[PDB]
Amino acid sequence: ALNSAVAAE
Amino acid sequence: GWASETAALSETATPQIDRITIPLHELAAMPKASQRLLDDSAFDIETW
Amino acid sequence: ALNSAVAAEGGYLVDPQTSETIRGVLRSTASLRQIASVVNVEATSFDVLVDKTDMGSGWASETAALSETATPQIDRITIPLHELAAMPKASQRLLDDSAFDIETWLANRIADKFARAEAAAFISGDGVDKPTGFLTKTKVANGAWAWGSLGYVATGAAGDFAAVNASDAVVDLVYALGAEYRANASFVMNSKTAGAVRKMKDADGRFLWAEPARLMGYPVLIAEDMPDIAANAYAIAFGDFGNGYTIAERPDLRVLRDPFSAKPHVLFYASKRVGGDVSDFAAIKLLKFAA
Amino acid sequence: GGYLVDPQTSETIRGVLRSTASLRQIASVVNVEATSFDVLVDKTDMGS
Amino acid sequence: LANRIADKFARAEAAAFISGDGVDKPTGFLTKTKVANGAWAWGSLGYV
Amino acid sequence: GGYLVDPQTSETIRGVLRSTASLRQIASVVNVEATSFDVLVDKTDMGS
Repeated sequence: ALNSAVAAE
Repeated sequence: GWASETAALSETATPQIDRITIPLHELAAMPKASQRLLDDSAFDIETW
Repeated sequence: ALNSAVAAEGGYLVDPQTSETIRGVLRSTASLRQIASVVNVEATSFDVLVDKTDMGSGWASETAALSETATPQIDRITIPLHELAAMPKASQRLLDDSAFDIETWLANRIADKFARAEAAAFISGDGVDKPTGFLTKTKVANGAWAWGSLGYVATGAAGDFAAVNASDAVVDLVYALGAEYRANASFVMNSKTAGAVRKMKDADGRFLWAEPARLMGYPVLIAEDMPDIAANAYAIAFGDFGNGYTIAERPDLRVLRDPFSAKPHVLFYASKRVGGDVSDFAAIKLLKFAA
Repeated sequence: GGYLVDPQTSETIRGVLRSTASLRQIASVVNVEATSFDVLVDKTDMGS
Repeated sequence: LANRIADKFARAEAAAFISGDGVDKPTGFLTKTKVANGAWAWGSLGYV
Repeated sequence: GGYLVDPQTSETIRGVLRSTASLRQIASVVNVEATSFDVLVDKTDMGS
């Protein structure tokens, strides 16, 4: 539910 | 946090997410049954 | 429009379907909330009023001139009713483009984290900004039991259970708790204590203990916040928590989305407020491994 | 603002819950508005 | 007080139902001149 | 018995009273929806 730039987060 | 009334709450952790891909393969069998059998073999061979 | 295995020759049209609901790892919900006294309270505190004594009766004679008798003395225990707040940061680019309902997924997941995080405070929590668990309530050995304390019985050998008569420290813990409280009582353990209890066996290799995951007929709450079998640890508790432990709370989870402080982020501030300590000190006994 | 916080008391005054296993639930409980109750048993039986 | 007196009475009569003597209280079944079983009479309770 | 007495809390909480004589009732009050208000006065009079 964190940023949409790294896949895992 | 179990935050206080004067806590001024900071950022908390966020759950990191994993995608697992089911490739969804197929499974095929091809039996060969005879036309004379299917016409003359009163058991329903198609649904059998 | 060739095969669906190599990307260039007709393999980019394959469009994998995502799940309906975003799943997660499933952690322990055995949280002691389902066996204690849950009270809705919209205040700063909740004040239970218990009786630490009883009256006196007479068996009056025919001509006796019956005098005064006792009258129970009253103790007020103050639930502090603290709060439990989490504020995860979520991106506005994610929330508009991440077609799963992320608001209700965080409203499920923060509530799961709160129902798991208050289970630590209900067992081993201290006084500061959190409910005081029943382990941190100044235990005094059973038999010299005063009111301001919880009773424990000791097993014998220092690390493990008793050496000869093991499983006898469990049964006098059971029958040292009172006949009325054992009508609906329960063990509370963690899983690597329950495994050690199940690994106990007789002289011939057969394990002596024959959903509720019950032991000696009484239910067992497999917690995850109780201490393991240490030198002076209290790994097993037993009691009627419906009379013993009072949980004071509000049955809602307050969500405040904040697109304003962290400006390209959404920053869901979620909080529930919950409190609670023991209400009846006679209703919980503990198993110390000391001597 | 700490004097405005009014700690809510309990609904019903609780108590230590002492033993109710009292043999009244297993015996013959008889209502009687008198001074004394006289049961009449048979200490022997008949012959056939 | 009417609930607490009732609880105290339902608990205090349990002592008289079991081990009470004759004086102003019910005589419990333990105080009934126990005579060993086999040599059992009607005016006594048996034991092994 | 002194624990269960619970005093009342004076349903409307009051404060110290301050005077509301504020010169609005003798001066002229103009509703203004702008950043500023002007007046146009006459510092002199005409001639004859």
